Amino acid sequence: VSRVGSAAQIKAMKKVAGKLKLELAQFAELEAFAQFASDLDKATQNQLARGQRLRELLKQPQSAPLTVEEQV
Amino acid sequence: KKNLGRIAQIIGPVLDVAFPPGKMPNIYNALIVKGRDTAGQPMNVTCEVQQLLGNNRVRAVAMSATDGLTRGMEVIDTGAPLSVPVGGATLGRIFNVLGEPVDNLGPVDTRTTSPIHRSAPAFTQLDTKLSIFETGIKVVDLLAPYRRGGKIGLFGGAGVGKTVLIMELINNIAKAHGGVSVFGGVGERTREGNDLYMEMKESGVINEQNIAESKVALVYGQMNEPPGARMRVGLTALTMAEYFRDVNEQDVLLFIDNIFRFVQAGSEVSALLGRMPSAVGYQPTLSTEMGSLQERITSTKEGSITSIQAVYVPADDLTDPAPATTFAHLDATTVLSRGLAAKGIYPAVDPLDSTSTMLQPRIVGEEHYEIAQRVKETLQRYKELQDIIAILGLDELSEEDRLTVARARKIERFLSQPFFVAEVFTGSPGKYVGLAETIRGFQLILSGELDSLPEQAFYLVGNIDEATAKAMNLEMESKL
Amino acid sequence: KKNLGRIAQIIGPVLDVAFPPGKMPNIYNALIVKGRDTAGQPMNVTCEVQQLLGNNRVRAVAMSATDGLTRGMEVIDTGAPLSVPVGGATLGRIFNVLGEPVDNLGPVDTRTTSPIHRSAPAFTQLDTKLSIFETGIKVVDLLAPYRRGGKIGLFGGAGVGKTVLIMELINNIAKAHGGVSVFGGVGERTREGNDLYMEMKESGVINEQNIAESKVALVYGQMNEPPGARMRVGLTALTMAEYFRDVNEQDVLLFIDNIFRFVQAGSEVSALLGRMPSAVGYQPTLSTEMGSLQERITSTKEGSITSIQAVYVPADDLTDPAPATTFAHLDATTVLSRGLAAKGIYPAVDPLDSTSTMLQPRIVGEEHYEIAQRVKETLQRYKELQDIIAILGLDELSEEDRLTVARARKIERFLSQPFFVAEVFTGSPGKYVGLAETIRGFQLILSGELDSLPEQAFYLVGNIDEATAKAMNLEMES
Amino acid sequence: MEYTIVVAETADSPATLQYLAPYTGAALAEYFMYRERHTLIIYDDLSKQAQAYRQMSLLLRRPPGREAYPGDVFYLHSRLLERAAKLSSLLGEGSMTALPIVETQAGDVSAYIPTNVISITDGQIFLSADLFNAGIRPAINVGIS
Amino acid sequence: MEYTIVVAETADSPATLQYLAPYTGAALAEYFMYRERHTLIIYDDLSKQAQAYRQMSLLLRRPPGREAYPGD
Amino acid sequence: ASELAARMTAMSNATDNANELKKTLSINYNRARQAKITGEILEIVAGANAC
Ligand SMILES: Nc1ncnc2c1ncn2[C@@H]1O[C@H](COP(=O)(O)OP(=O)(O)O)[C@@H](O)[C@H]1O
Ligand SMILES: Nc1ncnc2c1ncn2[C@@H]1O[C@H](COP(=O)(O)OP(=O)(O)O)[C@@H](O)[C@H]1O
Ligand SMILES: [Mg+2]
Ligand SMILES: [Mg+2]
Repeated sequence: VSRVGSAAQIKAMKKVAGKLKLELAQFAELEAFAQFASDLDKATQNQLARGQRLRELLKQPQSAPLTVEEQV
Repeated sequence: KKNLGRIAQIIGPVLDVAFPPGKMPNIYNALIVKGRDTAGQPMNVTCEVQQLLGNNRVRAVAMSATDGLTRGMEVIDTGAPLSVPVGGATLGRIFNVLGEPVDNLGPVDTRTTSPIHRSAPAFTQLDTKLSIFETGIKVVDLLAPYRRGGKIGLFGGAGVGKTVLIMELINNIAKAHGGVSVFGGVGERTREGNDLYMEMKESGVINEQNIAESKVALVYGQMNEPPGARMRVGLTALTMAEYFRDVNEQDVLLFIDNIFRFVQAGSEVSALLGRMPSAVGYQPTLSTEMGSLQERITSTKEGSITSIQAVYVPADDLTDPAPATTFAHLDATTVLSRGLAAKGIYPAVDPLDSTSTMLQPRIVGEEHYEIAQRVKETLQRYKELQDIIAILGLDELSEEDRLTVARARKIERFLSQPFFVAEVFTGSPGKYVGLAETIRGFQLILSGELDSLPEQAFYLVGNIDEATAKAMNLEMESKL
Repeated sequence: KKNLGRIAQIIGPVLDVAFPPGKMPNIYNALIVKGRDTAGQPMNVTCEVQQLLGNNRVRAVAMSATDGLTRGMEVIDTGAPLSVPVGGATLGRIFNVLGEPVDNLGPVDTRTTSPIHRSAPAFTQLDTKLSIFETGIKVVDLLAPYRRGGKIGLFGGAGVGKTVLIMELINNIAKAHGGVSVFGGVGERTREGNDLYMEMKESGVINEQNIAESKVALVYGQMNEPPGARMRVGLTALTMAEYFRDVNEQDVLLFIDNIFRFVQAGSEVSALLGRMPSAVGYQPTLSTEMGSLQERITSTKEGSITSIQAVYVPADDLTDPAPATTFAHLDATTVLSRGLAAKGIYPAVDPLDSTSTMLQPRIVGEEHYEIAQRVKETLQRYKELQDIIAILGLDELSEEDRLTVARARKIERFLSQPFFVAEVFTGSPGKYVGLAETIRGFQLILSGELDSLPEQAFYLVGNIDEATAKAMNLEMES
Repeated sequence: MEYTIVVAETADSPATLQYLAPYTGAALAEYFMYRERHTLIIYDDLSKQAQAYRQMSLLLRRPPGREAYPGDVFYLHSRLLERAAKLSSLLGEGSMTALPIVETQAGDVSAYIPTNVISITDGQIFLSADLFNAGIRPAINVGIS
Repeated sequence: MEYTIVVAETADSPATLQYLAPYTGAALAEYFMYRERHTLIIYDDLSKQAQAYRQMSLLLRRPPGREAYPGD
Repeated sequence: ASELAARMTAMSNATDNANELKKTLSINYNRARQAKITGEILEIVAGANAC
């Protein structure tokens, strides 16, 4: 949780990552629910694809920081 | 100020003050200690009598920081409890525990004061009217409608959304509220106290050009305060909110954030007052303290106080005696879930545990009531099934149970709502939702006329017209 | 002309000793009670000042049995803390807590003595060199590599293998060690100290003749000892270790089994001192008593102590404060499991709960670090699947999750290893496994080139070649 | 009963005599150990000595720990069981095999009193209740012992 | 280290100095906060500040609370 | 009939694994239940003496 939110960001990050917190939180609900169905439709199967690409954005090696340019 | 005392002990926030043998302060009087600061100048530090101890000495809890005080300093007794300035001169102003103005403007006119300790109104004076007010929130207006003149709790652990919900009620209600609002900040963040002050100004409720044409009084007792101050912040704020009720005869909003910190600050000083601990490390006077404060907050025949107060639930444990004492005093408990906030469903109101005494067909009608039951029956049915769909899957369900699962997926998303105050968290603009728009929307999810839309169409929408128009964008971008 | 005390009180091993008003002993100074028995007069009741009480009275803790002490015996203040012989005279010798030889040999040369209460080395005098340290063990060399010159913990409850694993780290390392090893026995079986004293002599380490060329000093305060003695055993062994670091400037190994019993004894006498206990009945001074031992262990720019400690974990509860206060001091923690020891996998090391500072690619290498990750990613995924396969079984898992279950079921058995020390339990000979053998043995399971072999081929074999040769006999014998 | 001493306390007996009696029976067994004989001591419920010493020290108003047992609970049973030893030939080679008996509650080996004695004892013989109810007497769980 | 202060209290130190190490660091940070600079402060282990304060208050014989931590 | 008896075999093994699970969850609950009460009173009896 960040209790300041997108006020602690620049305008560029707020335009891009302004909804990324609640999209991954809602994806992680439906990825755990997608293991419970055998044959699932494409509008779920698209969002399971986009959600697993948004998780791969967020991984970093130690002490190799990304500049805010590289982050946007 | 004829009684002079001397400090006998300083252990933490608690003092022991010794007095002449015949003349002693009564309990809850305000002892003003003639302390001195780091320069040697005279500095007044106010304390409050808790108990007479015998051998002509009292035990007092300080309302300021006790570091710098000395055994042997003069303590005067004012002969009265903490008098706090009340009235129209306290509108748009920020106060201490002691009624002193914090907000770096002029002195407050103290011609009308009221002591912070008084009794609750009698049983004769209580009013009987059961009215509902509209909040703009879909879970609240459907499943826990708020009582006008009533006492409302917001329960939840740290980070589920009690503060963003109470800032949204201030946005929706206090602008169109007829009378005075009073915010009592009890034991919270000074950033969030400062954050609220700016919010009042941009909404025009502090009214910084013409002060006391405003409609709010702010009292702050934040986390950096000693526990003596935190016990009485609730009392000071309520002494202000009871003047506008009793004397000015008008309906009052009393927002308290946080009423747990009233209970916690008593727990920090109870063992130093000499009391054996009760269960869970709490003072043995937990329910009498909660009771003393809560009973005062009531609507009478002269005026009305609608208290909307957050209650912190430590470790998400609702069986803790500080939330468990609070539930009996309220007219609508809005329990906030961390399971729903970890999903990103905001406001994270657990609809199966959030309830109201106003959800009766004699009060809201039978159209609201029959759909508020069918929503709670659908979400209870889905709560029972999450175990066996985890083990055995969705394919083992009947087509009746796959249907009530699929609607409870869509109800739970549609209970979520973008807030005006949560635009820096949702990333999308907020929505005020009426009750008729709420009733119309849940009648469509339950009937089955919206079974074709995806489940993400109902996420963070205001209206049911916004859920379908979001579903048209999700069908177009599926092609793109 | 030392000041003379009288005993005022005897409460267990805690004595209150009345002194004249002009002269009081300082805190941590040793007191010698005159003592008396049926036959003779033993001055062997040494005390140690803990608290100054007032009314010209101290509170001391005894290092021996207080049976036979009378209120009103003469007490001699030594004027210094508890001193212990240190140097080459301590090599090959078993000591008391008091620095006194137990091994029925000649008296020690007490020309060089040293107090057991010393401040830690300064912040300036530390060294920051992060060398890896090889033990010959597959769980240890791969997934939690040990710090050459740093604190190391072995966590686990009763009967899981902390003592057998610590006897493997003596066996693989202390003979190959170029310096002196020091063993500290704190609250253990006196039988286990008898076996170690024979294992040292049979391995040629403590030679019977020419005992001053032995390179092991043993210090024992065991289970039978009073709780004031068992507080100060670890400080007696540590004082002797930090002589060789500071003055002889050698690399020292410091095995301490058990440092939980150091805490538990400091909890028992803290009840007798009248202190208000902390959580779970423990002493309030727990993090300071524990940190006073562990901050004297760290390596300096002269020498280097490597300490391997066994930390007993009560009731299999790593959230207990005495295991929990130990974790902050350690460079590598090797948590042993009971659920793995109930299966018979030995050493019963939990491969995911065992951690290390060292497992970083600038220290271990990039080939070692990318495979220690892939073992732990495999065993984490199989850890998450054991609620699905607990009820439904393996039959409902997908094609990928069954392949991760199949490889992680083979990783867990190749993590186990026969020990030299455990050849009297099982009869099978132990195997030293080098790290070059360990990295290539887990390269083969994760690349999948040994997926055709049975899972029991990987159980209790040294190399991956022995897993191949065992896989033949399970496939050959019909 | 031509080579056996029975040291008997009952449940009706006070807590100090139940705390005392294993030290009595061990000192009877040390009279023969140091006189070159071999000896076998059995303690039936070391579990019930631990609860009698717990009774004593909670009445003494001593601060307890896990399961309200005091801190001296490990040192209670390790004064007792470290007296069991095969002596050297310089003393005459007496021995004392100690077989303490510890009762568990539903097989809780992680309980405080079974886990203290397992850390003192050289081995353990798990008698399991699934085997005793199935008529597999003696109910010795071989794989865990 | 060109822009960093390190305040260090190791576990060999008494509990009063571990209790005061964050207040030693924060008074340094408030020196720069009030001279128009921006400051970052990391307290590596607040949980260990509370355990040092639990030790001090239990040897002062103050009445304890949950997990024997004092009320304050 | 082979499908419906493979399922009957699977639901037999699942309901007996869930029986073995429910037993050790009832034992591990009672350990945590009793340790909670013992730890709760020892905080209260410590506070009752400390005043
Ligand atoms: N209505 C909401 N919409 C979006 N996010 C929210 C909402 N309510 C709470 N949150 C998230 O929860 C965080 C903390 O909630 P807060 O109101 O501070 O609760 P508490 O007072 O219990 O800590 C907020 O910073 C925000 O990230
Ligand atoms: N590598 C091993 N192989 C076989 N058995 C082992 C091994 N390690 C430990 N054990 C068994 O565990 C028992 C107890 O181990 P021990 O080292 O006494 O545990 P702890 O140090 O926790 O008391 C040993 O007696 C032995 O039977
Ligand atoms: Mg809050
Ligand atoms: Mg052991």
